[PDB]
Amino acid sequence: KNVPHGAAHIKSTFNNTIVSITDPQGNVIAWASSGHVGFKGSRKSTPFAAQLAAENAARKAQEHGVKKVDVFVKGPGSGRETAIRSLQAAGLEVGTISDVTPQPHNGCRPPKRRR
RNA sequence: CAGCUUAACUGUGGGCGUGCGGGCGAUACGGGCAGACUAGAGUACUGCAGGGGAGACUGGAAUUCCUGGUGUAGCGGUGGAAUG
Repeated sequence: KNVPHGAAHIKSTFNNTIVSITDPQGNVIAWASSGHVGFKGSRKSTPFAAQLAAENAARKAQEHGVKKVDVFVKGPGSGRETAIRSLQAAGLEVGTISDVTPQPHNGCRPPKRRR
């Protein structure tokens, strides 16, 4: 309902860019993905899709009263910084950035190498 | 060398018979026997490094799953998609 300070969790993969604006406790109040802002397939992986996703989630959060946001970015992607700029432009102001990508300690064998 | 005319062939004598057995010598090398030595080898002492190995216990990250909140419509995935 009212959350002045929030957290923007950004999962930017090689196939999408999901953005979840949450309270600092982690309860989501808004989110947006490329598919939600009207994309499909491989265009979801573009930075522009992340621009729009971040913009839409930021607007839905502004509706709830979110001004300062701390970012928690994860995933290689290409629309990370694009989403940062989008949040900065969609009315919010970013306080802190953090690469929270999972770094396993050599556990859980990955999938095989693509040929 | 000699003789059948020559040669082949034949004969005579020597050498060969690459060895073996006896005898008599030599003893450098190998070997045997009897010893000696420490430069090899191994032991001892002091130190040192090391994911060497085995057993037991145990740690955190991460994935997955479960449960519960928030949370809503897509996620995932590809060269692009579709199954899902």
